Amino acid sequence: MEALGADVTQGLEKGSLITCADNTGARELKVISVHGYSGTKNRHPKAGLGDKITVSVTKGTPEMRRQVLEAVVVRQRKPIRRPDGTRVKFEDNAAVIVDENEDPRGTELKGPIAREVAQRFGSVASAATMIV
Amino acid sequence: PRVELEIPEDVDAEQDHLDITVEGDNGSVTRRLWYPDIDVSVDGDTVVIESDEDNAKTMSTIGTFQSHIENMFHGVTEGWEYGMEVFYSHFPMQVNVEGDEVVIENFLGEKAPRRTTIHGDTDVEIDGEELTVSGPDIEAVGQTAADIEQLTRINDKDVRVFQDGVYITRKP
Amino acid sequence: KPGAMYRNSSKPAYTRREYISGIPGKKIAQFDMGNNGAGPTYPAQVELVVEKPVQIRHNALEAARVAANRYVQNSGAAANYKFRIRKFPFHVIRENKDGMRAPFGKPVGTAARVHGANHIFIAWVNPDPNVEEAWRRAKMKVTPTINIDSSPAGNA
Amino acid sequence: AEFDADVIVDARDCIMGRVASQVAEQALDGETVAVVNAERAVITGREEQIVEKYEKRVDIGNDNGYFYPKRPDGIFKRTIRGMLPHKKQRGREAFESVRVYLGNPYDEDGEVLDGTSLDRLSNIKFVTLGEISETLGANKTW
Amino acid sequence: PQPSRPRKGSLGFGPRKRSTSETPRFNSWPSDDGQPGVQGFAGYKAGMTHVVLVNDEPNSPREGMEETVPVTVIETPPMRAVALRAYEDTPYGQRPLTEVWTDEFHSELDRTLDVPEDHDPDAAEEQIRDAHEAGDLGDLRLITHTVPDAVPSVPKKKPDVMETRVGGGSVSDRLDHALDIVEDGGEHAMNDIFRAGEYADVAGVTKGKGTQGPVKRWGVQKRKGKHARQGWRRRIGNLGPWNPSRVRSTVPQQGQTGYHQRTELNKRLIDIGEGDEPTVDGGFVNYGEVDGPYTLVKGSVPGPDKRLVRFRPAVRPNDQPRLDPEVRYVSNESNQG
RNA sequence: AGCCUGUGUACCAGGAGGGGAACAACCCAGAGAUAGGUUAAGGUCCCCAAGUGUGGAUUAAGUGUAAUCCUCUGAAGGUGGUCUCGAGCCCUAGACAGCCGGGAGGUGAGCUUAGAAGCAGCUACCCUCUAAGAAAAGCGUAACAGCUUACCGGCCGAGGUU
RNA sequence: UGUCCCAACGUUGGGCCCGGUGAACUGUACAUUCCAGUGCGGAGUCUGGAGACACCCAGGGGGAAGCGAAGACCCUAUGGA
RNA sequence: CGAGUGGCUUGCUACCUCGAUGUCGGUUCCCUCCAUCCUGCCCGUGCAGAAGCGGGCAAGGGUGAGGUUGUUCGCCUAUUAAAGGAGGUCGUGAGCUGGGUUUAGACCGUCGUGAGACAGGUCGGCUGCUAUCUACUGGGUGUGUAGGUGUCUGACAAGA
RNA sequence: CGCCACACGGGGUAAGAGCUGAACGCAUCUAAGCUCGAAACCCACUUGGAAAAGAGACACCGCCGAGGUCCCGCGUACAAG
Ligand SMILES: [Cl-]
Ligand SMILES: [Cl-]
Ligand SMILES: [Cl-]
Ligand SMILES: [Cl-]
Ligand SMILES: [Cl-]
Ligand SMILES: [Cl-]
Ligand SMILES: [Cl-]
Ligand SMILES: [K+]
Ligand SMILES: [Mg+2]
Ligand SMILES: [Mg+2]
Ligand SMILES: [Mg+2]
Ligand SMILES: [Mg+2]
Ligand SMILES: [Mg+2]
Ligand SMILES: [Mg+2]
Ligand SMILES: [Mg+2]
Ligand SMILES: [Mg+2]
Ligand SMILES: [Mg+2]
Ligand SMILES: [Mg+2]
Ligand SMILES: [Mg+2]
Ligand SMILES: [Mg+2]
Ligand SMILES: [Mg+2]
Ligand SMILES: [Mg+2]
Ligand SMILES: [Mg+2]
Ligand SMILES: [Mg+2]
Ligand SMILES: [Mg+2]
Ligand SMILES: [Mg+2]
Ligand SMILES: [Mg+2]
Ligand SMILES: [Mg+2]
Ligand SMILES: [Mg+2]
Ligand SMILES: [Mg+2]
Ligand SMILES: [Mg+2]
Ligand SMILES: [Mg+2]
Ligand code: NA
Ligand code: NA
Ligand code: NA
Ligand code: NA
Ligand code: NA
Ligand code: NA
Ligand code: NA
Ligand code: NA
Ligand code: NA
Ligand code: NA
Ligand code: NA
Ligand code: NA
Ligand code: NA
Ligand code: NA
Ligand code: NA
Ligand code: NA
Ligand code: NA
Ligand code: NA
Ligand code: NA
Ligand code: NA
Ligand code: NA
Ligand code: NA
Repeated sequence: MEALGADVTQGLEKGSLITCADNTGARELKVISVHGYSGTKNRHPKAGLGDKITVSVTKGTPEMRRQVLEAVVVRQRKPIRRPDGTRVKFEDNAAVIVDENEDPRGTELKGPIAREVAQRFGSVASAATMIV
Repeated sequence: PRVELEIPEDVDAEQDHLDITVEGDNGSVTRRLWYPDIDVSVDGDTVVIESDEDNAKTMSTIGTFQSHIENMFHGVTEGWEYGMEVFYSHFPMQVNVEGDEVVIENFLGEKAPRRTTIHGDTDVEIDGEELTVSGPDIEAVGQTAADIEQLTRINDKDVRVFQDGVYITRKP
Repeated sequence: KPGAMYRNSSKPAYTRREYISGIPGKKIAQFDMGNNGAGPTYPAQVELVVEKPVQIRHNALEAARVAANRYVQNSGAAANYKFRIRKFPFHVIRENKDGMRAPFGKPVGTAARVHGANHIFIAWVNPDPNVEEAWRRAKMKVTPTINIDSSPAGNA
Repeated sequence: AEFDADVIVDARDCIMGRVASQVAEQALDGETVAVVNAERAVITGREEQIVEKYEKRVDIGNDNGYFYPKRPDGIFKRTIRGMLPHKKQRGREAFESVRVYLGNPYDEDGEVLDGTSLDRLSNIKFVTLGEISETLGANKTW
Repeated sequence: PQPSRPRKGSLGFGPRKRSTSETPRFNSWPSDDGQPGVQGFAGYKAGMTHVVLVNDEPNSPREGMEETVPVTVIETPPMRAVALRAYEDTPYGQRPLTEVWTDEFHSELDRTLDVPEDHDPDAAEEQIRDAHEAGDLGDLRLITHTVPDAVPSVPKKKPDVMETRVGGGSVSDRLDHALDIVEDGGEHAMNDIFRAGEYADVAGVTKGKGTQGPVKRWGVQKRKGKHARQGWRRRIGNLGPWNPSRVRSTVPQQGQTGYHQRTELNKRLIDIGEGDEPTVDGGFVNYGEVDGPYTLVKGSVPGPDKRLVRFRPAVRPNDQPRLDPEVRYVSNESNQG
């Protein structure tokens, strides 16, 4: 993909429970895979900010529950390094359900979003309330 | 066996060891004719290819040396020429001679210029959509010509559809 | 199963049906082909000669013959020629299908013992040897290497 | 440096094995031998296969090791080692009193032993130890 | 099924034994392109701090922007080419022919060498020129040494001596270039060889760690799960299969780790200055204060503080040089805290 | 099956010594001590005693340098790789191939079919000019055209073809 | 929640060096081996090659079909219980 | 239908060990094979392109994470360039584990008059040793080359 | 778990694409010759490497003195050494 313009230390793994930062009806998401990622014997597939991951809905509307969708990592608790050296971490881990074209399945994005996410997912970015 | 090749009045052919050289108004070509028990020599007005064996393999080479030498006579006199034709269907291909190597640009819209290095004293004169490879050493010309046509080889797509490229129109 | 298990004439001759039972029928359809109404009144007579004594299971005989005669339809279903496979699968063959205990096998098939040089096939043709080709396909399905021998025919 | 060779043999256009065989014979008889122009000695056959044999030898190995030379220098010498009981006192002596060289570091032109000379005029399928060594990856120091 | 997996550790940096010379020895030299010049220099590692730079990369979407970059400070005071060594080409590779020395010697060069008292510079020079006339002259290199004394933070006074190649235009021309440098007093500096912005290869003898386990030494796993409580925590499963009945040298085993020579490739020379502009508040931990000729190297350099490190124009660079990068800030903040 | 079970025989067992890289039973060989000599099997480029032996031929694959064999593989099928021997036919009244020229008309035969003209199908396949030339052997066209085979002549010169 | 991703650092006792004390297991012989081959078909010792200067310290245990136990499995005995 | 190659499976044999060569699966760590799953270079195509399908050279590198099952195998998910197969005493217990196999206890079903039996199922059920030699990882002392200091060379060796 | 660095390009080939070319007047990528062409091979690059028994080279210092060991204060080193 396009450079994120920031170095990331994946803060997530296959099986991690994160927050669904949107109004799709999905509250809690479970990571299932990481797009374009292949690991190494014994290593758990790792995900972080700006990664398109495969997910499954743990919590939310009966209709949305158990559904295997695709999403993007908008926030993580583990720090990330910007070009000026500073680190940046968030209050929680969150992702926003996306479709084939990478357009937020929802209408509104709850909570902030890293700026770096912009440089990769426009329509997601152009839907953000707050962009740090 | 023994074959005697009378050399053209226009020519002078000398030879030391296994190397033969032929010079004419059109140039000079030197070659190595090396095979088991086959002696090549210059007997004044004629070149001699002889050997004591008559087995197939030998007769094959004797015959090969003959056309090789005769071909040299012709190269140093009349010379050798291959004609070619540049052809494109959508992208205007630009063939130019730059230095000691013909260059082809915008082949199938390619940004990267394709090129090949000319062999020996081969002259590649380009005029419009017609090329003319010429020289005294048939070996050099034939290759340069070929190399040129090869230069537009395409394996990825259907040739029948994508036919752009330079081609040998006339063989000497 | 493989020809390897039965292609050698190393066992005793085993053919007395008076002491053998449950012998499978031959797969060979016919022995006389073509114009069997007519007699060998042909100009040319080619033969397929086996070059090593071997055993040929009826399997191979049928497959060989079919592949040859089926091809001889380059001449037509009622063409002018007569084809003959002269050997018959007399030799009964077994298989020990307990381990080596009480291993005398049970009848599983038949095969014909041909000795190097015998002709297994004989065709009769007018100067129209498409038969020579019918045999390059026939020896293709029998164990031994073979010789395609022409007899009455100095029409080369 | 300085080798009182009782005999100086020239390998140029000579069949390595045949030469090597004769050099061992003499070294065992006490003669101090020096082989010259190793880079120019030859071995008949189909280059492709010949090379394969030697490349394999270079590749064969393990912790215990199988040191095989790539220089026409070594090559020639190991060949000679194969023609001597190099592990017996007498054989190590003979082998040690034999040295191969690239080119000719002497003043005298060495001699060409009987039946070891190859006729380039009636022979096209053969190889030069140096060609071999270049293919092995050796550094052409000659 | 047993999933695949690359082996642990490289089999390229072995045997993993203690280095022979604390002072690094290049086994490669740049190509004879530009004008004649010495192909290397040395200094003494001092430490690390960051510098803020202007994105110099023409292809970066951030080109021209601020950017924080780690830098290892290295004191690179002048060195001295005390003699020109000549090599000849022989059937057995290259061999030292002769050497042209000087008379002006650093007051303490004798703490290492038996400094010359009677040497014939011309004869050597002659011998060399006759070899070049004959055409057997192999490359040319200068014996060089450092002036530890010049670096207060570094205890040693005994100078470190290392040979450095001189690649130049023609051989005759650079041969001369060589002699001239030497004749003077051999005194030369980092400015004479490198320019801030260029890429260099930094060699050095890594930080020694003594004997270590395979886990640390080769990066093999530690026993996992229930296996970690049985009496084995950091020992591999086995030394090899039943057959071949011998332990292969490729299996990760305990031993000397660290204090190995390494030539780290393509290091960008951020800045070559002088003074105390790079020094940190409180002083460079376990080193001291910097206030003299210095080089700022991008990222890390092999070796611990005070160790000698050698430079050389990158022999296999990937990028084109981007001379004299704009330094907007160098942190002098203390390395304690 | 280095399997199982007979039979005749010699061997190992219980048989040395020589050969076979090593190796119970494969080759020589049946053996008192010591000594000289000549052979056997096997071997004579080196390791290694004796030939870099002689006349002649083949092989270019390092085939091979492997009697026997659990042990040394290599098969059906294929080969204008190469060497040797034979038979038939054609040829200086000029062959085989190649290159050039010719390949003509009644006539685009009849028939069918809108159509068909060498060449969709069916029938027939006749005669003229001539040194040749099909009522067309193969492509090609909607059908023509166009491109060639057959057939003849020329150029060339020696063996060619099955 | 360090079971794992994926390991790090630290603590204490050992381990290592020194004084003192001071066993056992095991031992046909020879023994620096490695790759192949061969052999009663699973060889440090045979055959062919390769490699190999001697001694010593530490290590984790690949091999000595390692040491430990006249196989509990299986069969046999005109055995036992 | 016919000819083969391999030595992963199974079967056969009974040559080797019954004064014991520790049997599955897994794990860890190392080397290898190619009949190539991906990657490189190619050929054909029922090759427009894109996506494929088949084939050639080729073993440098890679070939991963999880849900049930002791399982191998396999079934299934989602990722992936692809998530290839096989040999090393079915590599690896003087390395681990001990779920299973396989003792002594017990239950069920079936069989048996019964003791008790069943490759039928089920719960529980132990993992010894201070390394002589060899091998290798690293570390030293000596001898040889035949006074010392400093700098090198490079036969060869390792690498993905 | 943080940060830095880890090519390209030459040479020869396979499969393959061709050139010239004969046996076989033609034709033919092959028979002799030649031009290309794989992550594979060689070089390049990194590491080790005078015990390479052909046991190496150079410069200086020294053979009644060059240099080294022990000693002392310590480590950029380290289980003894
Ligand atoms: Cl996954
Ligand atoms: Cl090795
Ligand atoms: Cl020996
Ligand atoms: Cl030849
Ligand atoms: Cl573990
Ligand atoms: Cl007797
Ligand atoms: Cl060979
Ligand atoms: K047993
Ligand atoms: Mg696992
Ligand atoms: Mg396509
Ligand atoms: Mg335990
Ligand atoms: Mg700090
Ligand atoms: Mg701070
Ligand atoms: Mg007995
Ligand atoms: Mg002798
Ligand atoms: Mg062979
Ligand atoms: Mg045989
Ligand atoms: Mg041996
Ligand atoms: Mg017992
Ligand atoms: Mg019992
Ligand atoms: Mg009883
Ligand atoms: Mg054991
Ligand atoms: Mg293959
Ligand atoms: Mg490999
Ligand atoms: Mg096993
Ligand atoms: Mg395994
Ligand atoms: Mg155990
Ligand atoms: Mg074990
Ligand atoms: Mg133990
Ligand atoms: Mg249990
Ligand atoms: Mg259980
Ligand atoms: Mg249980
Ligand atoms: Na039974
Ligand atoms: Na057959
Ligand atoms: Na040879
Ligand atoms: Na080797
Ligand atoms: Na324990
Ligand atoms: Na414990
Ligand atoms: Na074991
Ligand atoms: Na007897
Ligand atoms: Na023997
Ligand atoms: Na061979
Ligand atoms: Na813990
Ligand atoms: Na062991
Ligand atoms: Na087989
Ligand atoms: Na035993
Ligand atoms: Na196991
Ligand atoms: Na591979
Ligand atoms: Na599973
Ligand atoms: Na075992
Ligand atoms: Na155990
Ligand atoms: Na186990
Ligand atoms: Na290449
Ligand atoms: Na030495």
